[PDB]
Amino acid sequence: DLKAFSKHIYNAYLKNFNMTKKKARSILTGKAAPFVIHDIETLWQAEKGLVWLPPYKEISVHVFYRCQCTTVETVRELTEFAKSIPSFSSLFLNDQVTLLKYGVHEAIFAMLASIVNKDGLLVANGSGFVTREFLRSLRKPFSDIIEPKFEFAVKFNALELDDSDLALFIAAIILCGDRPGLMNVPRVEAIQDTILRALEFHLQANHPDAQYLFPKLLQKMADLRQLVTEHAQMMQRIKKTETETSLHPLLQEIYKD
Ligand SMILES: CCO[C@H](COc1ccc(C(F)(F)F)cc1)CSc1ccc(OCC(=O)O)c(C)c1
Repeated sequence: DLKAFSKHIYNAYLKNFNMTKKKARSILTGKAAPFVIHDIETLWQAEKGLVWLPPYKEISVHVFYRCQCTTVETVRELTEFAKSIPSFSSLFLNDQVTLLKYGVHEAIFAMLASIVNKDGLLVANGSGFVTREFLRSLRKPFSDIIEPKFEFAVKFNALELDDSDLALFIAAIILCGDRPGLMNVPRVEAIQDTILRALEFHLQANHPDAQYLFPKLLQKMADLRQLVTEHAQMMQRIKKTETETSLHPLLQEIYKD
């Protein structure tokens, strides 16, 4: 009943996300190799065929838009993921939307670490590997909202979670009971309570030697809330100073507050 729960969440995660941390760690290590993107030339080569939108303006903004395309696809998967949780789908549709609105970016940044290492991150289903040196090389606004994700991603991967753990972690992130405008708060805190109790139970079997892992994850959850807050501010500034830069409508609604 409680392991049936974690098993169900683990299947929805497997079923709804094309890139898992298992696949990702296979590619980064070398089981099988992706095409390295580290400057204008290699990005263009990847943009043709090889690896793979508004009109191309500059490099820093071109990456920005690719970030948005990736964000939009993950938001699609996370929506199907949340819906595959029967308890979730039983909330009223407007509560479902409030949960996703304030949850996806936290979840997205949590899952980013699965496809990241100290040197770069996988893109397009793992066919390419954008380097961190390149992303530091971008213009001053756009190179700022990427580096913190690495800093978080490296400290998150230090915990050595696997996909079975992450499925519950993400589910816990989405079913947050203190999201602004939630209609039926107690029902959401109840589901969240089941998820965390399932997560803590699962961490015992899967990580028998992990000292203080569950409380640490809960700390990572709060750290993600802060990363998203800081990420959102840079985005708003980008909206203000980069008046010629676009924002995909779906992302406009999420941040609309
Ligand atoms: C969700 C994955 O997207 C990023 C990965 O970074 C990439 C870097 C380079 C490239 C490519 F080289 F292919 F252009 C793609 C993604 C993670 S960081 C991020 C995430 C979202 C972003 O804006 C959209 C939003 O806030 O909803 C921005 C500006 C950055």
